[PDB]
Amino acid sequence: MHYELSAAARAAFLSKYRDFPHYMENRNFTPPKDGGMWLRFNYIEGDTLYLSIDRKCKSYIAIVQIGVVFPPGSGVDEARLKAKEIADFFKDGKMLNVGYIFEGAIVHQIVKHESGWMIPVRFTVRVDTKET
Amino acid sequence: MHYELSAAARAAFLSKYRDFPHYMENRNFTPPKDGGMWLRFNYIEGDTLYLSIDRKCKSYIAIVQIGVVFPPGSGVDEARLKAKEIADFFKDGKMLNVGYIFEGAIVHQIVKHESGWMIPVRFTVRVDTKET
Amino acid sequence: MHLPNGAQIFVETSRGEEIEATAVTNEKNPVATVASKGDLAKGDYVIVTQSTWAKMVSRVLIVTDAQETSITLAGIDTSDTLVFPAGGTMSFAKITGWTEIPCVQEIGQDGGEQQYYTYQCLSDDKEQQIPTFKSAISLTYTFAHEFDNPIYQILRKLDSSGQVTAVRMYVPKASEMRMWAGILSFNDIPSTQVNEMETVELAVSLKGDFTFISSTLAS
Amino acid sequence: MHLPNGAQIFVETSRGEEIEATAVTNEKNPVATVASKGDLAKGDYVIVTQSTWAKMVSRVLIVTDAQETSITLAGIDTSDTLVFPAGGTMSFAKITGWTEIPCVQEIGQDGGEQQYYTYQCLSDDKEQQIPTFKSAISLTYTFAHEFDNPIYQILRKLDSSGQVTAVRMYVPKASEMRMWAGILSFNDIPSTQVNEMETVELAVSLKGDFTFISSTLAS
Amino acid sequence: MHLPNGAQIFVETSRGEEIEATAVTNEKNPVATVASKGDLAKGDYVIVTQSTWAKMVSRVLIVTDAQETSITLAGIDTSDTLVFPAGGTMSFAKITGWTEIPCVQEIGQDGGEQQYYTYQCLSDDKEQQIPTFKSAISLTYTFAHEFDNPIYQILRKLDSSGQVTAVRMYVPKASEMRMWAGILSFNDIPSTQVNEMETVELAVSLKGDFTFISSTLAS
Amino acid sequence: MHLPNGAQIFVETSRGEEIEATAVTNEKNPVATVASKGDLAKGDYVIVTQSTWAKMVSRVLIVTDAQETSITLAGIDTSDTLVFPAGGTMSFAKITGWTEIPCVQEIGQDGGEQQYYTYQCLSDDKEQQIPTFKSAISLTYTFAHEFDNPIYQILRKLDSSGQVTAVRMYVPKASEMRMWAGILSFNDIPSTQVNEMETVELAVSLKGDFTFISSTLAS
Amino acid sequence: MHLPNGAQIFVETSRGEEIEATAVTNEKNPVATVASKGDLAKGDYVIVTQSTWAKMVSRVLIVTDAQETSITLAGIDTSDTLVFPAGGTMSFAKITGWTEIPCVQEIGQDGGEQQYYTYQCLSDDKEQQIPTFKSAISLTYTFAHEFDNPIYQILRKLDSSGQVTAVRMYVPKASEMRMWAGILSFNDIPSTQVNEMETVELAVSLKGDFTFISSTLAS
Amino acid sequence: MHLPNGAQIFVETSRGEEIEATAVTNEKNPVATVASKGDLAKGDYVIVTQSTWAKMVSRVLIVTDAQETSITLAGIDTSDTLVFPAGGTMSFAKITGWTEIPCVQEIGQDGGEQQYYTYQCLSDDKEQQIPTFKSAISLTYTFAHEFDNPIYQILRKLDSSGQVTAVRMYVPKASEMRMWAGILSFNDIPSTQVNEMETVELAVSLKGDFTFISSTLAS
Repeated sequence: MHYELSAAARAAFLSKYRDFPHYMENRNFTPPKDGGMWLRFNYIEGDTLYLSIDRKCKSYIAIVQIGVVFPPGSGVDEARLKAKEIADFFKDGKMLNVGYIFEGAIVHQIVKHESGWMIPVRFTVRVDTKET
Repeated sequence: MHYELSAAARAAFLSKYRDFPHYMENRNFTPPKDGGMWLRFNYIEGDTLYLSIDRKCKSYIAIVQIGVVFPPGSGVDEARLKAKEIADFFKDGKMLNVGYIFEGAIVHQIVKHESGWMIPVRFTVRVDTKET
Repeated sequence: MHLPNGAQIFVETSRGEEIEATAVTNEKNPVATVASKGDLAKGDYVIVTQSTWAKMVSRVLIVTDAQETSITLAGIDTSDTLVFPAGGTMSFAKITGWTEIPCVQEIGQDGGEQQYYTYQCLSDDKEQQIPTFKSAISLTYTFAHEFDNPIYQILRKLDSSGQVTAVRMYVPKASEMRMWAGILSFNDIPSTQVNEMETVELAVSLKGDFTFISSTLAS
Repeated sequence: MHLPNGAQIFVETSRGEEIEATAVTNEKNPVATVASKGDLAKGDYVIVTQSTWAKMVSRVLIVTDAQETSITLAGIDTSDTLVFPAGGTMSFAKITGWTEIPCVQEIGQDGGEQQYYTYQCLSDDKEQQIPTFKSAISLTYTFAHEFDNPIYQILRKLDSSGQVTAVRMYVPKASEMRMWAGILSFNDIPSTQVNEMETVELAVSLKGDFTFISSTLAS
Repeated sequence: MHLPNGAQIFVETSRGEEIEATAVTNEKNPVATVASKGDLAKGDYVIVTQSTWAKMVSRVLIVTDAQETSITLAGIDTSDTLVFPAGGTMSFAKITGWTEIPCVQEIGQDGGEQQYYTYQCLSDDKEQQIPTFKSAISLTYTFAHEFDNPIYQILRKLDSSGQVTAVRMYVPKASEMRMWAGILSFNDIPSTQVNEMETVELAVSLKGDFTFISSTLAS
Repeated sequence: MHLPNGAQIFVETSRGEEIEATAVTNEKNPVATVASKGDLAKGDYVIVTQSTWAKMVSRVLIVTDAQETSITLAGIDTSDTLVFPAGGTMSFAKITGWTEIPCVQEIGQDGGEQQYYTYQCLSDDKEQQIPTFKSAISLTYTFAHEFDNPIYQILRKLDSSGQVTAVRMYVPKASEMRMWAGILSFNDIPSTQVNEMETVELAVSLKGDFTFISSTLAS
Repeated sequence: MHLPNGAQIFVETSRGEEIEATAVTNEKNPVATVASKGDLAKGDYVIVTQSTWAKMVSRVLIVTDAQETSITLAGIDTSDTLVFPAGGTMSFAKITGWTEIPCVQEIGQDGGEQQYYTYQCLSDDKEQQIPTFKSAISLTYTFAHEFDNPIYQILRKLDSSGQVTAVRMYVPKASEMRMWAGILSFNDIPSTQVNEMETVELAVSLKGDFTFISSTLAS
Repeated sequence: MHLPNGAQIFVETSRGEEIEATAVTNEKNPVATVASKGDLAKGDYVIVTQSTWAKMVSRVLIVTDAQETSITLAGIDTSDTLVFPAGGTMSFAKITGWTEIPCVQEIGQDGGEQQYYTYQCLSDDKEQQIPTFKSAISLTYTFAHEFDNPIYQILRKLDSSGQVTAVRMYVPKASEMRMWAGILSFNDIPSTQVNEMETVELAVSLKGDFTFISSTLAS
């Protein structure tokens, strides 16, 4: 049960940010011509844990990273406000339709470049499956 | 008993995926012209453990990695479905004809390239031999 | 040389009617002259409740051959004669069904270390000891906590009653089947912690001895 | 298979008027022939103060159906007859409000390990034991220290009085609600250290048994 | 949710003349009908030396309102009547000055774990316990060693005399002020080691209870 | 300077007919005037069951020279006369076959630390002690668990009987062969864990002393 | 093989009118002829006050069958006829009330040590003794101390009167039922010590011999 | 060198008809002349009731050879003739039944301390004493308490009758067989304590001296 987890994360993300410009994995996407900010979506696989001794009940861990990129020379205020909104939306313990958020609302340090900066927002999701 | 283990893994893999395009170690193989996905097969040697004090009963560990490669700009849905099928087929505890699966159905993070991506599926096999 | 991965644990839920055996002969596979076959069949587990033979009491056995008046059991050796005097009566019941514990996290046990008696004689100088009795055996099981799982009421009833219940274990790699009986003890206080699942503790003591049979013999 | 993250702890602050029940019948969901409904309603927690039934004493129960003369409670099983003789009287009070402890750092408990009695007989050689009573249960809570938090006076009064108070716990992931009653103990000596917040210790013992009900049944 | 960084420790150096109070009424903020104000003022710490009320003995209090015949103290609650019978006399002294310990390395304490009495009844099976007294409290302070620091003679005199002395603690982050009194113990043997400063040990026991007041109330 | 890798452990399975020796002389390699050679041959292990010489009891020896009336044994020194008085009778049996334990995981032992008696005299100041007896020796073996291995019944019979059985050990690097006899103890409770093979425990005590002989002398 | 945990102790508070039986025969289950059926019913405890037969004086009985003129009792065997001469009349009372002793800490008994009469004769050398009568039986009870139980006036009046009183006790584990009678001696001096359960002691005597019946037969 | 573990204790419940022997000679293995063969068979225990010889009164014997007019017994040595005058007649009984004492916790014995007669004479200085007769032998048994065993009425009738009864006990380890006889004293007052095995005590006397035979000879 790892495809449905990514499907659920995508469903939630489009449920919140359908209209905002965004990038999705392995799809041709061009940045906005106006130079404004756009969202970035990535899915990082974790590890699957065998919990019991009969190797039946398992667990799946995954990491979802959302990054905001904003043009150079335009401050870091609105980017931090957007990151705060992103963190507030993905509250800890939120129940998805396939799983739930194990750990949410984490903001990391800014990565700098001469063409565009980025503030990465990262959280994790978990699902539990019993095999019969 | 390390050649027969790889032979058994190959026998199982061809038993399941004889017709799908696939690559085998040290054999000339060209990717499909249509740009579709193809399978990748690798055998990683582990370590041999001397278990007793008379250095007679031993053990062999090995790692088998299967990777799926899919063209850029074509999504990550069908690739994840194929990886799920791969993981489901190689269930934990499956008894091969020379050994058995020590640890199976593990999916790792995607590696990205400008020509083609890859989702690696990895598991391990084990065999026990008594020397007389 | 096998590996205990994939093991399963089953516990008895309901036994059957008492069956009396007039006499049993002593060989590799004992055969009992039962009054009537009753509901016995091929590959059905039975447990003895009382017998003259002190050693073979509360031992879980498996039937091998079923006839109208003769029944065959496997898992206990009666080749010796002095420890198994001829003419001992036997009585047993039949286990109807089994229920399976949910996926089990850890398995552990304590006790069984053999004791010794040390004596020093004035005639000699070196000190020597002899073997003695063994300590009691207690088995501990830990599994995930579920509030509405149907086995909780059964476990509570078994704990309150205090009767002897049979437990079964299956090891696919070794193709074996362990059998024993004991007094059940159930703990229903979840161990709450952070970032890990809470579990409950189940403990069962021992009244008899372990019996090992081949998996293919059962079915 | 659930996870105890997000748990909350509530403690009773004030009970209500005593209510007497003439008799109660014994089934899956007991119903009591109360003289008058009074202030009882749907989904209100009650605690028993004294009854002839020794097992069901100081147990926190939840009402299910309310009528003028009949009241329905859920959380205790009375299917058995010998342990719950017919005709036992019952008395309980109603909890008015609840207060919530501030955010809690760690949760821990001690005791509950079952005891055994080991006897050795001269007739046999192997040594066997039987289960016995269980040790006492003590629950320990640790939370942040605040000097002017209003619950401090309530905790001091509860500690000084020595009365029995009900405690509630809610687990969102399991959709459960644990209930128990015990004697409160409060420690108000902050643990000063370096570069970490100082906390205070709260401990509560146990007088009855845990009761598990579904969250949706409460409301 | 505060942090104990920046804490300071003060110890009393000299008290004042004894003051007698005829009677005190019991409310949230008790007021005492003193014969004469004397040298009392706003925000001056006082310590009681003896009173009929056993609970309120050797407790460090802070004055709130000063009048010619009436004095107001804050830090102790006297809402209850049975534990604080009306008509109890009261006597206290005034602390003149305070002296400050040099920068303190570590702070620690031991004791205070509540004790329990476990009783097993033959009628029931489960074992239950009740709370009992608490162990003694000892506070340990460790600070840098200085040979000519003026407080050493004061500490030696306080240790030799054996009298009760008040100690004060200030936590800037929590805006609080802890107060207690106890018997001082001084150790003057430096702990010599390599590549780290040698320190001395100071320990103070407890005779009363902790009192917590707001920092802004003091001044 | 050798290394114990590649060691093997053998245990006796069946002895032979009792053989009586009238008298034996005491030298480097003792020779016994046996009534008849019987089935003795070159390089066959023998164990003594009873003799007047208390020191040489239950010691595993190896034959060196075989004749019709004289037999030669190696492994025990009888140069001294006072500890081995002339004229002592001797009796021994012959080990028929050996069986080998499957591959063994760990080897361990406990006991053997020499004891001391400490006495203090009023005349002197320093305290001195003298050597005393040594503690008992117990050898512990751990090997893989197999349900149908043929040696299990033999081990069970040896445990039940309680007789003395000889054990042999071979070290290829040192070209040695250790010999001893003791009482066998067998444990048949597998130690189930995760991701590692389950094993069983075998323990043997000591009744005599170790004997070391060269490997080439055996064959 | 039964653990005495969970037992309860009962004592009567009132007796009914006296009932006189004309005659009774001696057998395994004695049956007596009564003038009237009376208020006797199934499963009622019976105490006798005086009869021609000395052995069954002050003995507690259970009824087995109820009839207008014939009553059946169980608990005493009258198979022997030389010690139980025929033509005897019975006079028994009627137990009407039952009261429960409160929380009991520990129980104990004294006596039962049979002394032996020793005789020495010049004819033989070895000294020989013979058994004699047994010592008296003293039984002690210590239960929880709480004045509010209305049973203490019953104990006071029982002690002051000195009349023969029976004690009822039931063992859930063994499903037995233990009857005896004696003279009550209640002591009302509490044993007070710091940090421990305050309790009082009770002592009783014995009038006859222990009588044992099955719990299932009683009810 | 034998461990007493695993032994069993037996007591008879009935004796057969009396058999009178006309004459018996004195030797290592005494042989007696009997009028009729009777029901005696090989490997039967024999108890005597009265005879001219005082030493072998109330002595337990084993038969060795069976014949119409001659019987052979083992267990007593009659090599001496001065203490065993010829021309004696034997009168012995026949043991018909054997019963087993239930689960026994511990066993003990009292007596056997030989006192010495001390005499002082003016002629010599050193004080000298002489041996005298030994004290009586008291033996105590404590076994598991469970009323359902039908052996207690046997003990009651044995105690009431007071007739001489023998006790059978067998030691598997040493392969010995221990005979003695005495007077039974059974106590039916259970020792009840919390969380421990309830048991009763049994006491016996001795009529003669301990008699020892080999287990293999008996059967």
